[PDB]
Amino acid sequence: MTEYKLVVVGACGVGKSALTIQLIQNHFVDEYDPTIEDSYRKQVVIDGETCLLDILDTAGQEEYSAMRDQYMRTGEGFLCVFAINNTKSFEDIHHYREQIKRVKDSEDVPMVLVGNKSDLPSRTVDTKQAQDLARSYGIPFIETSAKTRQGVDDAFYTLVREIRKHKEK
Ligand SMILES: CCC(=O)N1CC2(CCN(c3nc(OC4CCN(CC)CC4)nc4c(F)c(-c5c(C)ccc6[nH]ncc56)c(Cl)cc34)CC2)C1
Ligand SMILES: Nc1nc2c(ncn2[C@@H]2O[C@H](COP(=O)(O)OP(=O)(O)O)[C@@H](O)[C@H]2O)c(=O)[nH]1
Ligand SMILES: [Mg+2]
Repeated sequence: MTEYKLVVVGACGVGKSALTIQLIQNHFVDEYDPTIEDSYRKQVVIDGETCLLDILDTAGQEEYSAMRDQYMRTGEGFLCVFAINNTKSFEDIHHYREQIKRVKDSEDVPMVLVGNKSDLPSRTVDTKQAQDLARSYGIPFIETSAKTRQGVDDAFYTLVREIRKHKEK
């Protein structure tokens, strides 16, 4: 069983917890405590390889943490999540990638950009915006809904494949 340390980042309210819970429990939670930051485990077979995913769902404080660095340092892949009806959460992606790059000291970190809440009408971040950003970074963009579960497996499996492509697992 190979292990993969995944870290889910993004602004409050984008659906980091809901996405993780969908993967790890197959249900949609509508009010998961915003103060709970924890690691979760899922056993999945991905391309005939039994994987144990260790998924860190971030929460809490924003100011430069020194132990944030630590878990961020050992994470092998990062889901960068924004919500398509939250323009600021998309803008914040520049900052999350900047910070991930600094800690990993690389422009080549396994990362997937996730645009969540695709089930909601009248998005404020259009697909072109998200594609242009993912293309600039050289990473996949995946649209998700934690509500309907559409794209959830895609997002997490893709990230596992990005980790494999960067390093032997
Ligand atoms: C509602 C509860 C909830 O769901 N959560 C998720 C939550 C975690 C904390 N989070 C962050 N916020 C900001 O900065 C803020 C001011 C500046 N704007 C842009 C100008 C962006 C926002 N920086 C962050 C940051 F740098 C990192 C980070 C990274 C990636 C890598 C190495 C690192 N070492 N140390 C911090 C750090 C991390 Cl992990 C989170 C935030 C806010 C959102 C709280
Ligand atoms: N319509 C819709 N709501 C969502 C989706 N994902 C999360 N939510 C809701 O958005 C709010 C924040 O979700 P949460 O997972 O707590 O976000 P976090 O703060 O990033 O962990 C909650 O009310 C969730 O039920 C989604 O895909 N669609
Ligand atoms: Mg949460």
